[PDB]
Amino acid sequence: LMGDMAERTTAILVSSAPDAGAATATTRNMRIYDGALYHGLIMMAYQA
Amino acid sequence: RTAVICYNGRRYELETNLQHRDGSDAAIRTLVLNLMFSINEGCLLLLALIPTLLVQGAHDGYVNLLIQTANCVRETGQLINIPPMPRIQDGHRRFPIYETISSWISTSSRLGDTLGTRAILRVCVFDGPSTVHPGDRTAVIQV
Repeated sequence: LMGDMAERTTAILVSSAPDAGAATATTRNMRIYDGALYHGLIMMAYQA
Repeated sequence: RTAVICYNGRRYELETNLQHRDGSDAAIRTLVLNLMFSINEGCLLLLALIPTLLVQGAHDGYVNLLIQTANCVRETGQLINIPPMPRIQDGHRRFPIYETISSWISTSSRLGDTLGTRAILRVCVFDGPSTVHPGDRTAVIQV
């Protein structure tokens, strides 16, 4: 697995507008932001 | 050939026939002539507003219905382009849009009276009933 590494986990903020089913010439300035951790991990209950 | 109607919520069907081919072209020539005397120099400045009318049809309500029926303005506004117009010859003096929309009303106050018939009477019932069903006499006054 030294040929397939993972340098760092990063942060993503994908912006977008609402779909065709919720479109006007007025709601397109109402962008949606979403976040996703890249190569991050989700835990169980924290041992701590 | 050479190449239903709704009213007050009631449909009808036409039985109009063409038994020969002379009057058809005697009308086609007038349609094309009157359709040909409308185009002028100032029409291009009206032609550049199609991309703007397309955004005002999305910003407004009354224009969004007018743009649906316009089977050409709705298709050109996303498929054709024009570079800016040339400088008006003697532009310090004359005004082209006034010409193109003054000489436009003439060929439209005649399109009805040439492809069809004029209006000779108009219903003015002073004290009779309001509406008139098929077969009831009216009181008219000649135009």
